[PDB]
Amino acid sequence: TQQPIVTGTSVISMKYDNGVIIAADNLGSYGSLLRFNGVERLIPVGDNTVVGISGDISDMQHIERLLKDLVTENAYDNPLADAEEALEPSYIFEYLATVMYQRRSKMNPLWNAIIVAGVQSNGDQFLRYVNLLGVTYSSPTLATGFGAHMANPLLRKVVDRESDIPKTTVQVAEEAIVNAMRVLYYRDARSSRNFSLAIIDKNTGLTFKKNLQVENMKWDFAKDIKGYGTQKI
Amino acid sequence: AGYDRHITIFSPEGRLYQVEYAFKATNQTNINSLAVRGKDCTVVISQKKVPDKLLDPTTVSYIFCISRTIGMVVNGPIPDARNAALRAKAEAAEFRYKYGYDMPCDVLAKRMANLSQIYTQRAYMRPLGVILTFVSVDEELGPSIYKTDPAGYYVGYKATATGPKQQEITTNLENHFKKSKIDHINEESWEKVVEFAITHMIDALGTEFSKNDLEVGVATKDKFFTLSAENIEERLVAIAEQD
Repeated sequence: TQQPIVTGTSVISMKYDNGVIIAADNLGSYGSLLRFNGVERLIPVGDNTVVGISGDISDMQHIERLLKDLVTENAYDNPLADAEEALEPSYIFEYLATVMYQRRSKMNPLWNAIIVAGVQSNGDQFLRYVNLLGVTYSSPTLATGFGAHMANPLLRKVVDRESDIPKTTVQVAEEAIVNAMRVLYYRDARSSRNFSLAIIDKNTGLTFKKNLQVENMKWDFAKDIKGYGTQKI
Repeated sequence: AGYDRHITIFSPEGRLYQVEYAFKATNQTNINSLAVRGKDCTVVISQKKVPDKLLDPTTVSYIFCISRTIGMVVNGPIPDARNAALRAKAEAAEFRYKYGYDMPCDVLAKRMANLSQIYTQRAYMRPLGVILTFVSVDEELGPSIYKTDPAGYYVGYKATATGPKQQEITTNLENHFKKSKIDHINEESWEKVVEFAITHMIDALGTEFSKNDLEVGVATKDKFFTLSAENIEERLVAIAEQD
């Protein structure tokens, strides 16, 4: 039982041919106040896995702390906790998804919408979403919320379907990401211009990026718009 | 029966005498006036007659600035004068308010034209004994001259005069226009257009005018307006220079 209070903006992601790409802003939002640009909503876990999270930060804060434990736990009694007995984007997701649904089903949800950015141990892009309803789904692209509305189209316009992915480089998508980032940073009050991005690649592994600032916005023509209407001056 | 003259009802001839008599009230003020579309502008000149000292003469105009763009000259009694401009005043902002762009001049005319036809048809309504000429430089139509009658009848004009001596200037300009062959006075400075006019007003009226003699106004692009006695004086001076 909860409501958003300290709130993270939308999270967007998609998997490309060689891996996955994900970005979320550095902002986090308390009401109309955009309260903290010190909010990293993209959470790396190991190389193969990064986690986007939206909604409650304290939840997310709570959540994230739970995650290291998994590692430290997966560490325990595990020589290969680094090796194949390392954690897997699938697992972590799988682990997590259980929680939310329960938490939901407990009528004590965790307030967040969450994508697990991963590229599997076999190098398979792990891109799969989980909500605070605990309903999950996976898809070539995962954007959340405001992004899910605008960015998924962009990234579904990037990859219409699965076959698109093996055709989909990092940068091609990556570009659209930052583009979508701008796009989102265009049309959202909550969207932040500064943001962060991560890329798990089947090869380079995790590629994470910081303080990425939305650019390439056309604010020019606005000057050309006078009043809302028939006002001519 | 004979009331047919007292009231608006078709005479045995299908005629409206009050109308015909409203026509009397038109020059009953005995002010001669003109409307000339310059090339750029439209210019309107009229007799400013100051019979009394006790007057504040400044207060005396039958040329009325209807809108931003539109002014109008009235030929007729100042009560009825003061009325229609008011009436006109509404439609503009109204039209503008409703239509998002200012009322075109003739629209007002056509509008105001509708009005008397009502009273024409509306017995207890009396039509008004003012003749009205609307002018502006219309965003669409540029310089514009629309005169309306007590009868709700109206038309566009290459230019016009109005008053008791209207015909004279009418001839004059008709002469000058059949001469000049173009609908408008071709001058870029409305000054000249004014100076042209004041000439041809002085001309056909055979009447020299002081600056207190003239009700003078200019419809210009986006702004109808008038002049002080000094632009008039300037016209008095300027026109004294051509001659």
